[PDB]
Amino acid sequence: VQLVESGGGLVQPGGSRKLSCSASGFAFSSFGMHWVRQAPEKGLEWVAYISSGSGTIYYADTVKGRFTISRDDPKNTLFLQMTSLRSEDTAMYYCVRSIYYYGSSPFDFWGQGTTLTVSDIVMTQATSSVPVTPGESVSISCRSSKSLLHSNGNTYLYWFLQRPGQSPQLLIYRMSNLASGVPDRFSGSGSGTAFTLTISRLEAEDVGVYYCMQHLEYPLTFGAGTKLEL
Amino acid sequence: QPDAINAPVTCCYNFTNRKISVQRLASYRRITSSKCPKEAVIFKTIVAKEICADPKQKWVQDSMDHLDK
Amino acid sequence: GCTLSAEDKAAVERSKMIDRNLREDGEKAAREVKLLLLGAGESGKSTIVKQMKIITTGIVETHFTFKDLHFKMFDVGAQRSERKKWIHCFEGVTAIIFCVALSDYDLVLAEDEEMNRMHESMKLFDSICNNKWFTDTSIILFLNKKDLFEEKIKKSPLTICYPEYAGSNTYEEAAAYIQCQFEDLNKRKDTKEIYTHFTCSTDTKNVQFVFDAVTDVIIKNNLKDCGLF
Amino acid sequence: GAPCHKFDVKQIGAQLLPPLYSLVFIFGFVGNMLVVLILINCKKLKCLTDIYLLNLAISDLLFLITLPLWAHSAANEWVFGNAMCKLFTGLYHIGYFGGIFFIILLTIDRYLAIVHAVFALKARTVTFGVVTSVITWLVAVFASVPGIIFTKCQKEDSVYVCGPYFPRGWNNFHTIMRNILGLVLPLLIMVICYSGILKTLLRCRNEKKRHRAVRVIFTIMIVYFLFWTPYNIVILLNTFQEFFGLSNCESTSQLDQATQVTETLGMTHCCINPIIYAFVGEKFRRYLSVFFRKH
Amino acid sequence: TASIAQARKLVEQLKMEANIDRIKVSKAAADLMAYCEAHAKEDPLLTPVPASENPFRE
Amino acid sequence: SELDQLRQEAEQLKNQIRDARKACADATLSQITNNIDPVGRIQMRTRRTLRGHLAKIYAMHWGTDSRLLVSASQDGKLIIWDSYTTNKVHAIPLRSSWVMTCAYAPSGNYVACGGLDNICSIYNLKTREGNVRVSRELAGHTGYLSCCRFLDDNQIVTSSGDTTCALWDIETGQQTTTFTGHTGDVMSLSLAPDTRLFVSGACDASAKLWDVREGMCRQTFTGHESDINAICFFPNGNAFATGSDDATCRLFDLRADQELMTYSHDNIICGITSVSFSKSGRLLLAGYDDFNCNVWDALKADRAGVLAGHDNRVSCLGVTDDGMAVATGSWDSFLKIWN
Repeated sequence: VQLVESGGGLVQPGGSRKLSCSASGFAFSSFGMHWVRQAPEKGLEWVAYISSGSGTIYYADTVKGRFTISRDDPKNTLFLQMTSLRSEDTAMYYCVRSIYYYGSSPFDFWGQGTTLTVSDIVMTQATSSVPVTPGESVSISCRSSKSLLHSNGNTYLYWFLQRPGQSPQLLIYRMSNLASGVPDRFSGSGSGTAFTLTISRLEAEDVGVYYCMQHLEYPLTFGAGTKLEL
Repeated sequence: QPDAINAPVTCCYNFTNRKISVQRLASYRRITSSKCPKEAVIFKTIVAKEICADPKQKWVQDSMDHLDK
Repeated sequence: GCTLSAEDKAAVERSKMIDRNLREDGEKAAREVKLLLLGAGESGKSTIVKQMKIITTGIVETHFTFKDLHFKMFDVGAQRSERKKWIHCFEGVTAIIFCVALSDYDLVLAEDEEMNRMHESMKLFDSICNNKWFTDTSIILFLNKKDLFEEKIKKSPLTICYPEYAGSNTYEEAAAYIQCQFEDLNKRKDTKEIYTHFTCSTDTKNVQFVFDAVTDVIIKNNLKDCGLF
Repeated sequence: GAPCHKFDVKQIGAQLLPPLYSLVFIFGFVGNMLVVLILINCKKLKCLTDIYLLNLAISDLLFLITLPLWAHSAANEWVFGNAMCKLFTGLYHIGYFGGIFFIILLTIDRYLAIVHAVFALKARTVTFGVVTSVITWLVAVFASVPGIIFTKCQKEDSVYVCGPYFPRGWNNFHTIMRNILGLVLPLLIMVICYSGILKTLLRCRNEKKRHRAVRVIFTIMIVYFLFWTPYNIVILLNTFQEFFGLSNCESTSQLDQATQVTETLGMTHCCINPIIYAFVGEKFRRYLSVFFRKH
Repeated sequence: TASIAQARKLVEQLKMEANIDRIKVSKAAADLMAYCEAHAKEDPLLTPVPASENPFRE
Repeated sequence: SELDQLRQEAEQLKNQIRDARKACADATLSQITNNIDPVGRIQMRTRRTLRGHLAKIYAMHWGTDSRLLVSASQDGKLIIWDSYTTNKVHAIPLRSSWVMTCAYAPSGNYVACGGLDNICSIYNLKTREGNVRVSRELAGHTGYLSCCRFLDDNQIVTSSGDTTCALWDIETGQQTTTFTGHTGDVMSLSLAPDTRLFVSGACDASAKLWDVREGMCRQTFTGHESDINAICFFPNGNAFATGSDDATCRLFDLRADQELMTYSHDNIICGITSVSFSKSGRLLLAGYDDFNCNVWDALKADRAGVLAGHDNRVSCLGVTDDGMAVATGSWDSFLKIWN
């Protein structure tokens, strides 16, 4: 499983730049795809979504009318065409894989992202810095602006880990499930508006910025992020 | 539509008729039905006899003018 | 779609993609012509399988094309466990190609010496033809090894296989009598047409005969669908 | 003293036309409604013939719906609706042309299936049938438009009539177009297709089924000729009325009564179409038996 | 030869099957009656379920 | 001449077994359960209809969460359904279209299928790639595979028409235990709740109880005029039901080695394809060949109800593990969910 984003670089404002992502090692035609942008110090922001059959396309409110997403299935590539670029667009650009059916786990794999430099449900995530000695369990709280408990009993909450120097890794999906390849130390719970990520037996690998994501309705929104120092 | 319902009540196959005096003309019923081969003037006389008239003739035009006014 | 969440609507979209793939695969599968290959073990069906192919145990599938028509031949010879508990799977097949050899009458059956091989092939043909599942399915009969039949018929008369037979020792008369007996075995003469062919060295002729019989079966099926009959 | 056509013909027509229309409406409505219900219950999508038979039944129902209305209109009393007149006329013509065009499509479909079976397997698709049906309904509506445009409601001699008011040229053209669309073209398609169909049927070994098929094909052609051809001949004669046969006062009344009887005959052919197409077929009979056993 | 050994294995199998501690039919009948009566409350196909509890709805 | 004396010894042993069964026959089940009030008229209702198969559907299996369905047809595809939403979750193309059985893993990670190809193919559903992949093809049977069941993720019980039954290990790919002793083609398998026993139904009208760990036949049952098509265990594991082409179901006792009860009707003359029980065990559900399913009172033999609405031969009956619904598949290419 591999995603290689190309392009990037220094673009004068008002210019047009094209991002190409190459997908390898999986069946690209079956997965939906997302673009996520991270500023140098700010949190993750959602940009765009294209379906597996290219039937439905969604954009964030800020990027409407400027960004065009394209899906080339026989070459296994994603193209994002950018016009009318501005200072806020300067960011790191991640391609995100997703799969949608009963029992699936979307947002499972994340790309490496490119650096482009130009010359709604609100998720509350308060405690930015947590000074706890390793070997002790830590709680991380994520308050939502509205109830995420749908009529079918599923609550649409996602917990991500971005350790320094790497892509955001999925940890918890829908708060009752553990992602594949993740140890059982991580766990989570919630009441529908207040949410708790519980991490037991802190190791050196668990240093990073945890993120909280709402998937109930579009546009997809992120939390500010809690930083863990060990 | 059915042609059976569309059967014209009155038609003009031919005219051997001559000119009719202005006083002899009791009534006028123009017929321009599509199912008849010619448009026609039904001069209804005072004796309740309908006389077919050709609308292109000059005296028929003058009679239509006089009856109209 | 208002009550449904985003993941529910994406699941519905995935289901619609699966439905379109199923419909396209069914439309591709419906055009292909399925032929069930039957006969005895010593019938020499491998020879015609070699012929059709040009133009571990289980079902042996043979795919080929002829005049832009795709044929799938299913060989069930490998499994001798049962015939009653799976032949209903083959209910929807265009035709049954049933192969027997004409040199079998001199050779007695290996399992039981008393029983002749051609009579076993006749009981096989009677069971398959009079089966309740195949009341509308046509049979293409192949009579293999005609040259060996000529070499055997000159040395030995047909009286060995048929006790009540009085006829000339001519090759054509003997072959016609065998064909007549196989046709007389049929009990459905108004719903099932039996096509008989004598296997030739030329590959093209046998395939052309199969193509003509399949064309007749498809024309009869279309006539039944239209409602003329 | 010009009046030749009179109310005596109207008296006979008023007395005998509504019950005849009512009988045609009853039998046609029962047969067509039954065919539509069976087709809806059955897998219409699987067979192209089912799709065209359903479209033919829908065209027949659209034709038949207005029969009580025209039966009331026979009395010479007309409801005060101009748009109602332009809607009933449109339904009548759309049903008529839908019946003729879908009969032609069924004939072409049978020819394509029987004569070129291998090509029919690849060629016949549900999408092709839906596209051909939509284009056929569009052609039927477009053909019915000139009748609708000149259709009007007018009162003559204190009697309301829903009638056409074609110009001189359009009235002559409409009869010729009606004859070409309804007589010359369908019979030509039937003879050309059925000759090949019979030639292919000759190859079939089974004697009884072959003879039954030959009798059905000849029955379809003779029924279409006997029902539609006198109506078209009388329409052409009445429309021309000068070149073929003099406009005699006695003869034109007989032509009007013949027009009424042949109108009834051509409308009766619409009623007899579901039997000839659906009921003769063994497959439809099996569907009918399954429907009665299930319900 | 081989069929003699096969019949010997069949006789040995019947000898193994004969020495089993079978019980009275009335005890097993009472046991099946007790199991059917005890779990009647947990059977949605026998006891009807309200629409608020039934996940299959129109 | 030793064969005749050994056959006479076998006849003496069979006479001993018949005398023991006669001695244990103190009372009849129908005589005991007359005090029980009847279940009345059980009127079930179609709630969901699953559409998308084109050819005849031959098998279906429920998952352990009572929401997912594997369905097998002659189209050469397995379809994994969501029962609560009617959505299709997976469509798996098959290498051979002649598939007669399918099973779903209790964990939910694997789906197996097989048929006339004499190969049992096991499919991994949970992958780090968006395609269901063939995990392992098992081979070694000569006859057609009739039923496949999973003891757990790594072990498969597979029965076929070569009269045998094989326990398989996925990782090695080699059959560990071979169960022999049937004299006819084996049609159905029922697996015990504790996964220590299984009962095999075969064409020779004998249903055999097998111990999976030991590998030896421990019990044999008879009393059917015709072939045994389908077999189902009772929930406690001390009885089972057997369906046949004689239009009769039979409830057999595992502990007393005796035919407890016979379910039969005069008008019903057609064969039986599937047999299933309710969660409590009071309703026995059997799918016949006159195009409908009958719900029988298990302890009184009365016909509790009739489920109908298929246009062709009913082939398969699943009952959910929580007992909420019954899924019926047939040769009209439809799956119907009943409540």
